[PDB]
Amino acid sequence: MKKVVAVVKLQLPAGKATPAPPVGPALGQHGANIMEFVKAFNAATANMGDAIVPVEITIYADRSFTFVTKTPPASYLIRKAAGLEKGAHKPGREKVGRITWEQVLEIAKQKMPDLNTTDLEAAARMIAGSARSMGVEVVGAPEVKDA
Repeated sequence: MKKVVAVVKLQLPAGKATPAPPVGPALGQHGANIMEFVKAFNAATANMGDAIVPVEITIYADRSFTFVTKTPPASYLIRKAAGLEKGAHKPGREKVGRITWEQVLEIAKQKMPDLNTTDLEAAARMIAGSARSMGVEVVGAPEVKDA
């Protein structure tokens, strides 16, 4: 049958896989493999860049289970433009804070995996009002054009 009778919900920081996870004693009754369940996290979550990535190990009826790591927020990429978080290889010399409409697009592009948008400007329209919540000044977005 294999049915999603239930699923585990937990949250942990990237790169913190330990032998004593929050589901350790709650997974031994399924896989019975701790190390084999941790090594799959230290190389999954850690592979991001300082951020929380909660996993949802789906527990089927009594056959097998699933697992997936949720990627970080778009903000993690916004810091690239200005230069707040760890970053390198920039167009400027050595300054951080405030960017242009070119930077926002530099990220929106790769951020078009599921986004139902083809135009970079059509997918950045939302990215321009995102970082604004953190504390950045959007510039380079004049009176757009729509038909």
